[PDB]
Amino acid sequence: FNKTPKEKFIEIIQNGNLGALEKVFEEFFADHIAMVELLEKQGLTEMDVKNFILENGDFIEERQNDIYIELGAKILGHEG
Amino acid sequence: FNKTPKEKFIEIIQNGNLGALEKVFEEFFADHIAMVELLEKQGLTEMDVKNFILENGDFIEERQNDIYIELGAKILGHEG
Repeated sequence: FNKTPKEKFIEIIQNGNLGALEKVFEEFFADHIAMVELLEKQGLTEMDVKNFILENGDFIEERQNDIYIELGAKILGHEG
Repeated sequence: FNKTPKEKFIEIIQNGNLGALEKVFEEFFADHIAMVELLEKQGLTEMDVKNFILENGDFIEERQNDIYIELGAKILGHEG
């Protein structure tokens, strides 16, 4: 209302209990790690990742909001 | 000392100021998003990602600690 999806996600993180946050971050990080391994196995690098970001700013901004929403809902619901 | 890297990262998130957290999460999420796009462009899917996780548990646990450390140091230092 008086907050962006970003601002609301941060507030959710700041006020989350340990169990809820650990469950959500563990799985998100596991995803991250797995994607790095799958990309390297493909011969793709961190540089290709950063350049994708630098060249697709509108795409990135849109998905960032969806991620703020998704992860916040998981935390407030105690999910994974 | 009396805390795991996981416990210390969570404490860091919980006590972080808005600017510090937003900067660190924005870039981490941007990375995430970019890696999803690069994997799909390769014809790799979310299912391949989850199965990687399920079959490489020791690898995942080790990297998760490194991520807890890395992101916490960025937040406590106000970095990106």
